[PDB]
Amino acid sequence: SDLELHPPSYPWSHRGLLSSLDHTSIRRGFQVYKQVCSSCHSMDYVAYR
Amino acid sequence: SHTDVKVPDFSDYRR
Amino acid sequence: DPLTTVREHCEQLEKCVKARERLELCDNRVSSRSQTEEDCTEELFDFLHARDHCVAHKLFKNLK
Amino acid sequence: FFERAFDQGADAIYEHINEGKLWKHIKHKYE
Amino acid sequence: EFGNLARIRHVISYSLSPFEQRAFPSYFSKGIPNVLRRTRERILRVAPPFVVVYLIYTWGNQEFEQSKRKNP
Amino acid sequence: SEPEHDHRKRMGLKMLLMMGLLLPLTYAMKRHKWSVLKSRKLAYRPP
Amino acid sequence: SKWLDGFRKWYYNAAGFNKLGLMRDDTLHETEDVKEAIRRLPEDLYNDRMFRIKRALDLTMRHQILPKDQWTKYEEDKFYLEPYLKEVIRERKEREEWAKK
Amino acid sequence: MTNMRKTHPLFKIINHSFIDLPAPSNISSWWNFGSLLGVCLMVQIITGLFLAMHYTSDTMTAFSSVTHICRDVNYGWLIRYMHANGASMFFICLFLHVGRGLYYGSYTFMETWNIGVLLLFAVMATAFMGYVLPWGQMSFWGATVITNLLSAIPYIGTTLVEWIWGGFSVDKATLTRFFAFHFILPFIIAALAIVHLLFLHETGSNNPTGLNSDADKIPFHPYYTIKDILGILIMFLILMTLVLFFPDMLGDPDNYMPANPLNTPPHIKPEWYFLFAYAILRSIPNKLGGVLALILSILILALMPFLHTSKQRSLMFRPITQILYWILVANLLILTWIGGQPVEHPFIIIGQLASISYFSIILILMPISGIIEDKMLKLY
Ligand SMILES: CCCCCCCCCCCCCCCCCC(=O)OC[C@H](COP(=O)(O)OCCN)OC(=O)CCCCCCCCCCCCCCCCC
Ligand code: HEM
Ligand code: HEM
Repeated sequence: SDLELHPPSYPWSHRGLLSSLDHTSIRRGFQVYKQVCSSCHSMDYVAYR
Repeated sequence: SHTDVKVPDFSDYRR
Repeated sequence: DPLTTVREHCEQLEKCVKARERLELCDNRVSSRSQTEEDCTEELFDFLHARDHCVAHKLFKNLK
Repeated sequence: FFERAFDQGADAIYEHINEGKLWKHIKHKYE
Repeated sequence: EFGNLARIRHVISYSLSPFEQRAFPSYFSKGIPNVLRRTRERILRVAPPFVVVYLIYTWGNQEFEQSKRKNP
Repeated sequence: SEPEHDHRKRMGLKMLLMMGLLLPLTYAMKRHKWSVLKSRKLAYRPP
Repeated sequence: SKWLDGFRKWYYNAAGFNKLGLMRDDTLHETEDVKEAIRRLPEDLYNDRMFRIKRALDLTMRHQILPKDQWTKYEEDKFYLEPYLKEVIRERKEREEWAKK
Repeated sequence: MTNMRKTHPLFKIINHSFIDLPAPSNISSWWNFGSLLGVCLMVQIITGLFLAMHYTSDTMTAFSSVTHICRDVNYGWLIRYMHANGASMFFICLFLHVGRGLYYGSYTFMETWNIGVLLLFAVMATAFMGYVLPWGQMSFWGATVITNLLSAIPYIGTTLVEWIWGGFSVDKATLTRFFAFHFILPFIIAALAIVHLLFLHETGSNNPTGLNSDADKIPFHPYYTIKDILGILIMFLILMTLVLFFPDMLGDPDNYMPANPLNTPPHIKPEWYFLFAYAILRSIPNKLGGVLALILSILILALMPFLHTSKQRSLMFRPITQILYWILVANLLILTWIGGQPVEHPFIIIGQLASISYFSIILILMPISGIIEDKMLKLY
């Protein structure tokens, strides 16, 4: 129905005001997307450069 | 009389 | 899998236990086949909200 | 004699806050 | 148009240079009572509409979260 | 979705240091300019 | 009555122009009738009025008020602009009545 | 020997308008928002120049152009987010400017207030059409709903629907007319702003006390010059704090999808500064009634100078009207919150009560409050 669940706030490594992203986590998530999620979803605005 | 006047004490503002 | 470790190591918090027994008592009283459109929905969101609040409290310590 | 020290200090506190997270910190095992 | 703005008679103004006076002369110890005086003189006319509409907002969100609750 | 994120926060840190250096100077200049008006005293002696 | 007078004095104190030393007739919005009400004032009332406005602007500039001994109490807030303004209003009304017919 | 500053044919304009212009001494910080509004407009046009001179906005691939701006153009994300959050900060400063004029009795300037109302109409139009331009999902739905609102009036609704739209959904040239006068109309805003300055220079400024300030006036330089520089630096701090830390706080995620007419949006709203206005369209159950309700709200804002029944200009000595004013300000805050929330129970009746309270406060309650205030002051 109209009832929904609000997700909580996980303590991310980039949640802080000056906190930067962990780039090795981005690389690992990229090979997750390439090896799993690329069969159905797209990244139409993202290039390899 | 113009001699009846004097400047106020600016001690709380002066260095 | 570390989030499962978080799940059974903070499942014993009193509010999510209470919502859990609300869920099992609802599962008892919906199986009577009252031919209605009534489900065990809102207390299921309440239990998942409590357990996910606990997870987001202390998930990311054991992760890489 | 301040602008290069300004940018250097801002960058230095940026990788001090974010040590081990940026790409320059991990140009050893990924090259 | 300085010179033909108004007509003021018998007034004396005294002023100092900015270089023979302090920029922050007793800043906190004379600024905190004046800020508290202004807040005490204006909060009784500013705050209560904001308190009432905060109550209205909380009541509206409480009804929205109390909208169905698996009605018996 | 946000590839500019690290450089965005780097410019934010640069902004915070720039403003922390600049705004005390502008506030001190404003107080120094207005200290003539804030020290002004008025007297009225009718004849 | 007495309670209406008490709430009137309380409203006068809570209006806040007595904290700046202003009188009641100083706070009138300078329309055309008020402008030729000021123009018909004698010199001493006009000079006191200009000093009161300048002192009010000086106190408002520093966000300060007068001490409580120097505040304008209720008994000395006389109505000096009231006859001039009322006769200006009366002559404007009769000029409008003449121009209507 | 002659003075260069008072005899030059170009510099007497700039010092008579900027340097030796007499201003009231007791001006607070609120008037500084007006100056902020001016420079906010300027940086908008600057970002707008950077949104056209490098970029190729399309009638079909506008969203693809926008993400290529954000990703494949150097500092394109920065100028795009300064444009969006500068529109938000422009409406913040405009609301505070209008509230300053509404509170301190500054509406007694007739033509200045009237061309201000014209400027407000112009900035409403530019902000809405700029929101239409990037062609998001809910941007498309908002444009479709509000063009269905404005298509009802004969020969000026329908003819301009076929003039601004080649087709109702999509054809070979759709958004170029929106882009065309979203491009040109801020320069009309700047022209009306210099007319605003010219009329104010004719009539002089106003003090917060509402009295004749001619007893104590000071040169604009160097007091209000450094006050405006301090205000501009504080405003730029907050502006790129919103740009450069929290870019999607005043924004919304629902327009970060490509436009699809087959897919309905779950929750539809305009931007936040439109939201209370949208609530008025949810108040009266008539489309033409809602359009005339928007026009009537800004028209009673223009009509407020005719409702001044008090002989005191400013509201520093008017406590009843001050209480009514803050009730009104909180009522607009409630109206923004209501316009955010969707159309259900009891947000319909909060919308009805908020709209009738807004109209009752502006129309009838404030002049009766001024009459009561004047009666209690032994005035009449
Ligand atoms: C008493 C002291 C308390 C604090 C203790 C410590 C002492 C601090 C120093 C105090 C010094 C004395 C007071 C100085 C302030 C000035 C006087 C003042 O404000 O008085 C209170 C005021 C009285 O009213 P006043 O305007 O003075 O005139 C009376 C004429 N009948 O009355 C008010 O201002 C009350 C106004 C209430 C308004 C409530 C509005 C509620 C409804 C808003 C709805 C808005 C949204 C609507 C939505 C509709 C849809 C749901
Ligand atoms: C004449 C100068 C201007 C030009 C050339 C211009 C041009 C543009 C362009 C091309 C866009 C689409 C790019 C984007 O969405 O980021 C845009 C968006 C926008 N513009 Fe303007 N604009 C100008 C002035 C203004 C002004 C003065 C306002 C404020 C009233 C404004 C408000 C907006 C808004 C709200 C958006 C939507 C931003 C978003 O996607 O969230 N623009 N403008
Ligand atoms: C379009 C954006 C606007 C800009 C850029 C703008 C700009 C300015 C500027 C620079 C001033 C002089 C600074 C000051 O003393 O306040 C000013 C004053 C003024 N503006 Fe605006 N304005 C805008 C919108 C409006 C609107 C919509 C109104 C009407 C509600 C308005 C009414 C006034 C009034 C009454 C004053 C005189 C202040 C006083 O002496 O009391 N302005 N404006």
